Amino acid sequence: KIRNLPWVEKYRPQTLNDLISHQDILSTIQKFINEDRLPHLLLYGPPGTGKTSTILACAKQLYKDKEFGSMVLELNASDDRGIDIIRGPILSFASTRTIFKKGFKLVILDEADAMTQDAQNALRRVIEKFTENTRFCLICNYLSKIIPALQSRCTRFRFGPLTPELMVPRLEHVVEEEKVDISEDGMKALVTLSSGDMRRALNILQSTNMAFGKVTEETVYTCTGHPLKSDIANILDWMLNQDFTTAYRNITELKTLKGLALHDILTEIHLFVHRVDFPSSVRIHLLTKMADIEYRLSVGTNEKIQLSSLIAAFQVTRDLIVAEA
Amino acid sequence: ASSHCLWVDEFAPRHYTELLSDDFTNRCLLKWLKLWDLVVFGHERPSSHEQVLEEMLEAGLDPSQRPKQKVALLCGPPGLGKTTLAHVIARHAGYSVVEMNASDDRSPEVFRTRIEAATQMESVLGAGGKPNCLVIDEIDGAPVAAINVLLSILNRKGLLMRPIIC
Amino acid sequence: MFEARLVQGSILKKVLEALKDLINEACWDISSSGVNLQSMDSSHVSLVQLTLRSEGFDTYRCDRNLAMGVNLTSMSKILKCAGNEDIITLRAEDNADTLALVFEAPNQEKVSDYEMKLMDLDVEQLGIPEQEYSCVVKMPSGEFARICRDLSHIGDAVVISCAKDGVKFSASGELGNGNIKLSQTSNVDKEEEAVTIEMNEPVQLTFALRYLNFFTKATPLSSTVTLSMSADVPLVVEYKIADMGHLKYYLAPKIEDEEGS
Amino acid sequence: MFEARLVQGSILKKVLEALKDLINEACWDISSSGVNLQSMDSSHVSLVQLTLRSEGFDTYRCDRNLAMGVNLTSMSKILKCAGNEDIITLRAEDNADTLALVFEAPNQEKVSDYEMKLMDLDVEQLGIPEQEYSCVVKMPSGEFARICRDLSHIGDAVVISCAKDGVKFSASGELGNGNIKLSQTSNVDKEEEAVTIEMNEPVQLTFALRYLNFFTKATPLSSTVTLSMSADVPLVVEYKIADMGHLKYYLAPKIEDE
Amino acid sequence: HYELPWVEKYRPVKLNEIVGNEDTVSRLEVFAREGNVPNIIIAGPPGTGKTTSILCLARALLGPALKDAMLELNASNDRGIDVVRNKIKMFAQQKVTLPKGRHKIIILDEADSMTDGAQQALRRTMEIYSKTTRFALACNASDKIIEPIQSRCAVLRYTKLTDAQILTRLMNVIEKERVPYTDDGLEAIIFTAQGDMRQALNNLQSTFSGFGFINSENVFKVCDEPHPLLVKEMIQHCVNANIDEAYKILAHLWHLGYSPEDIIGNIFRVCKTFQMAEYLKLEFIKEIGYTHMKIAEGVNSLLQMAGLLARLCQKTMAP
DNA sequence: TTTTTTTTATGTACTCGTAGTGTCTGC
DNA sequence: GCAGACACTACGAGTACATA
Ligand SMILES: Nc1ncnc2c1ncn2[C@@H]1O[C@H](COP(=O)(O)OP(=O)(O)OP(O)(O)=S)[C@@H](O)[C@H]1O
Ligand SMILES: Nc1ncnc2c1ncn2[C@@H]1O[C@H](COP(=O)(O)OP(=O)(O)OP(O)(O)=S)[C@@H](O)[C@H]1O
Ligand SMILES: Nc1ncnc2c1ncn2[C@@H]1O[C@H](COP(=O)(O)OP(=O)(O)OP(O)(O)=S)[C@@H](O)[C@H]1O
Ligand SMILES: [Mg+2]
Ligand SMILES: [Mg+2]
Ligand SMILES: [Mg+2]
Repeated sequence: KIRNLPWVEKYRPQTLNDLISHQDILSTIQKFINEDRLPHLLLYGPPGTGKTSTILACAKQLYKDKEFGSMVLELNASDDRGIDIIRGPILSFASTRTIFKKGFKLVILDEADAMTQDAQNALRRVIEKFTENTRFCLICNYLSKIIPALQSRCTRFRFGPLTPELMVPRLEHVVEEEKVDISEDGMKALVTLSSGDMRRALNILQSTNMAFGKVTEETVYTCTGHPLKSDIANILDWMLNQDFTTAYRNITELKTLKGLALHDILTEIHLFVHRVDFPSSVRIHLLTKMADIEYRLSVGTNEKIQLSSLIAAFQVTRDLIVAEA
Repeated sequence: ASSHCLWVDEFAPRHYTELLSDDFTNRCLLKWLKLWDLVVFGHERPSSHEQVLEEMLEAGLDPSQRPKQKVALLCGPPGLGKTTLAHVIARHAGYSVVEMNASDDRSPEVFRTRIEAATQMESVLGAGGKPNCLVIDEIDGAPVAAINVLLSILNRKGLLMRPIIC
Repeated sequence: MFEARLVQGSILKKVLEALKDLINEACWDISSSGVNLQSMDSSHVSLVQLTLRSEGFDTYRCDRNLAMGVNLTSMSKILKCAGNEDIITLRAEDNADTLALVFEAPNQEKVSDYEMKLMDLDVEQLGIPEQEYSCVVKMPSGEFARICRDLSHIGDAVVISCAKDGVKFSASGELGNGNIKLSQTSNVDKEEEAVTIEMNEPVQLTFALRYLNFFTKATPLSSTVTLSMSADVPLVVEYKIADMGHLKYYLAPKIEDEEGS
Repeated sequence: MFEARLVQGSILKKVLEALKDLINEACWDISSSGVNLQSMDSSHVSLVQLTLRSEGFDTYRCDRNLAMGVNLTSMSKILKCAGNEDIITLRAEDNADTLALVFEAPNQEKVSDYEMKLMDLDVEQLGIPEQEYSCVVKMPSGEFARICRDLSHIGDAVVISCAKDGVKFSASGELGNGNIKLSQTSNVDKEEEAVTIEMNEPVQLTFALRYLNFFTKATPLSSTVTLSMSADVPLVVEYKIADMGHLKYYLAPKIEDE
Repeated sequence: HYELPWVEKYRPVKLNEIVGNEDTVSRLEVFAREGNVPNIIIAGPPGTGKTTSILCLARALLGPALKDAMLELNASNDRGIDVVRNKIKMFAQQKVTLPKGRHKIIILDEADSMTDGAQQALRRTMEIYSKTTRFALACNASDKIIEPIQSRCAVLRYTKLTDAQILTRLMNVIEKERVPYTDDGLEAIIFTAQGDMRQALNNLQSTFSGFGFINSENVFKVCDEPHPLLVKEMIQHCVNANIDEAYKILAHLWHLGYSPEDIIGNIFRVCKTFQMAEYLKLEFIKEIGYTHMKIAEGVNSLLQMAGLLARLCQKTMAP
């Protein structure tokens, strides 16, 4: 039936075959499940890569719908997970048998980096003592906020960023299941602006399809507000080729015409600053100045002065690069 | 029972002559405990930082026949023999050691009902029973209200008749 | 349109005070047969199956079947200010969120209408096996509550055994062990105080005391409780209300590992 | 093998409630003559000497002499669930670490078997307290409990003075002064209320109220109590039970006299 | 029945099967054979075998009396101030009939989680009842255990397991499990373990379940190379003011999905123990802290980490 | 050879004191 | 049948720390 859902939740990989990228990790987890050798897992990686979807597909594969509420204990950062919960419901769930059917139980701890260190220290002997009865899956974005004692007990899988070559067919499946007219440059802009994230590629696809009705390069870069590659090349050419006043006028006209933001301009100019074969003394100064300009934009600071400083960081090094020869 | 006990408990000092502390501290604690013989045992005869202790050992008594410092405080780094010196000096001067350490409840009501029991009563063995020397181990872990209870029972003018070692 | 009518308010107060520290949220399944509630606890160890009959209410009408999930702290605060001898009306519309509790003051003069907002949890149905048990014991509820309270002072996990002789409770704790065994207490003037054994095969299972003590809070609901045990199916505590329905408590055994030696 | 079947659990309940907040452990000494318990406080303030002879039980089996050092709270937790009029089987082995109590307390054929883990204590020895008391009086237990509660209402310590006329109790406080005068009350029908005086050389001492209340909490244990006090010898209360044995409480006086 | 993972299935039950720290393990074997063991606190890195050594020593000392002469407490238990007074002290006062040279053992696993008040209350009940009971504590951070408790026990310290010590136990597990392997695969497992036997067994079981053979690429398709092994190289490049190679390593760590907090934590961890000038090390640490304040306040991009690397390279050329 | 005191803004955890309150005893 | 006493858990309050 038709449902009113966001496309990041309407199109969720309910099975392990619907995830795209981490084929070796998913093959190893599938062979863990099929041989009943599932250990305590530690899924870590950047957001939007499919860790919660992986553990929910594994839990739906392991357990039927008539027994899913008694075998799976799913706790996350929206739940209270203090040390009284580790000593309370989690220990009682781990230390007791099942109700309906005999089997091993699963305690999913989503956002395990949000737990306090007291709870993580209390979890160690709960994990180690009841390995036969229950299994634990810790999922985090930052591995440093998990204590090394819990990192030793759980085998860790790095759910790295999704490569855009493998991100395309899932987006094509979502497009063909939603009747969306998309061009090749629209798909390329989607997998460029996503940057290893399938949430942001679905959100941007749904937002562009609602705003314009078609998904092309211009529509995606207009709905997102991101500058194009040609605009960044023009900004760099103006900052390296002419004086302060003409470059300031041209960049100000380009920003007023297309409604660009200085954060995305700074990000793309930072990406361009390493491809350009600059001297090493020039690159250090440019990176320090651009990091300072990016830091100044985090508060109530006028963006026009920061645009002038972004021009100034290159107008300083123009004559240095030229006289270097 | 050589294989039954630890080597610290096997080689623990049982007399004054086999202690390993500073001899000045041993003599000062022994003289401070022997200053209570006029009010505890009822006998006139028993048988820098050093200068203040020597002055306080010879400073005289209050008209209530007691030393002017009714509490001895023993401080130092761990692993020296402070508890050993307190127990050896208490058993050497004819006292019976009453121990009150950090494994007790240390609430002010329990602290009061233990100090008042150890210090304000005589012996249940009648004549010839040893007096009670209250040794309070780990007093720095006690709460401030327990210290206020100890100071209130030290400054009751309910007069304190027994020595207290902290 | 759902409209039930409790003739007295005491039984609903006892039910919602029995489940207050145990059940996270109440799922009233409404049909023409009666009111059903199958809900697990917050630890996913216990299970509560309450079945209230349509003949026990004053008036009961139910056009279409409903499944009303509601919070329990709010309903506990509503039922705290309810009398024990007043008629309490539960109302619910077809496509609305307001579950209405209408009752009277303890002064019995003014009316009170307390609405509740229904929750939207999608809960998969838990399949009760309804199989035969290897041990069925009919015993008084007050003695069961007393023996659970007396074993709570000794330990935390209790080994309950049952055989042809009778039920037996053991608590191997820190002070020591406490082993209480009861049997054949039917030779009294009362009919509620009786121990009857029906089934054959002896079973020994270890359970938590906190959940047993939460289960014993339904003592005023039934004078006689039933204990069902087997080697695979969990512990069932059955309270049979007089003319309203019944209440089932399911508690899973704990994981006990023998010594390697 | 040690077995002792106490005929009624009421005396065990009243004893273990009397020395509940008094002594930190129970050191039962087991011989063929009976059960001995000689406990002393760590601050040497109060002493308990309980003797239960072998003729006072339903049965008594003892092969070897035993020392049962057991926790007081762990036994009070048991006999909060015991029966007032029921048989209590206290059993232990010769070389064991446990102590079992079997009873049918609710009179509903509910066989209760509570085991305790023994506590290993250092074996201090107190042989015999010397008994040469000049002032020996006899008093009912209920009146003594009531007058100890009456001084506990006002003061914090009792000045007890023996005399030929009677035992006089005094208490000082900010709210008021509590004072009674004991007279010869032998002209009554009850023989338990009669106060028999066998004193000489009168003595006035001071005692703590809390230990006196803990001693007088055993009023239903025996109908009549015996008080024995003298100079520089601690005060003795003595409850003589009907068939099982006797119980002696020793209290040291305070240093601050009067 | 369900098959346990190889961490829990191949836990050693005898003290001779424990590899690494041969002197301390040999003395524990002697103490388990004879008796009269002093109070013991074992500190070390995770996965070294401290809990295994404590449990094997307690089992070999007691035998059939393990269920009645041992009290095991963890961070999953309460062990507050009311448990040291009322449970540990009551177990130390408890009479248990044992042979000569054998004592009751109170195992306090993960003693860092205990509060300071509980450790203060533990002192006198450890010192008094030492004729009848003994204490066997295990910990990771030895500074959390206070000085009186460390004085009341023998403080054994475990070091990280060497590659040969991990390799011997892994070859025992391989010959028990019939795992086909190559030498570069076991070298990769030893490299990804980093002194942790738990991680070695977990990586070996993951590679054997996912691929069925142990070579280097089958290990690295599921396991990962350690972070500080490249962070040390990028810090060395920042010392020589080489911004291009440092940014190459930074971009390689960025494209692998590491958050800026983890990257700057590894950068601080390497710079804390790096071999360079002390004043330059302090300037590096101050610049890392200044960048980490911006990372924690909300701005955390590749430009900020590149600016941190540029500032570290500028600190070299500005004496 | 040398020692007092409350600010940082939440969130969690520990510890301790206090107050309704269900239940048991007694006349 | 009703006043007094007992322990019981829920709740209010004060304090510390949070890193490698
Ligand atoms: N590998 C993937 N295959 C298909 N859809 C994906 C994949 N990764 C992410 N998605 C989409 O993103 C949604 C949410 O992914 P999550 O499971 O939340 O990823 P995650 O990496 O666990 O996120 P964090 O780290 O918890 S914010 C899914 O329901 C899909 O719509
Ligand atoms: N002369 C001695 N020879 C051998 N062992 C000794 C000697 N004196 C003391 N000891 C032992 O060393 C320890 C002395 O510490 P204690 O006096 O018990 O406590 P402490 O010295 O106050 O240190 P802390 O602060 O309590 S840890 C005990 O284990 C004694 O048995
Ligand atoms: N030295 C070792 N020899 C053999 N196996 C070991 C060794 N160290 C660890 N293991 C294995 O790793 C498992 C975990 O060992 P533990 O003793 O629990 O680690 P740990 O030293 O306690 O570290 P932490 O601080 O508790 S996480 C054991 O069950 C063994 O399977
Ligand atoms: Mg997620
Ligand atoms: Mg000491
Ligand atoms: Mg461990």
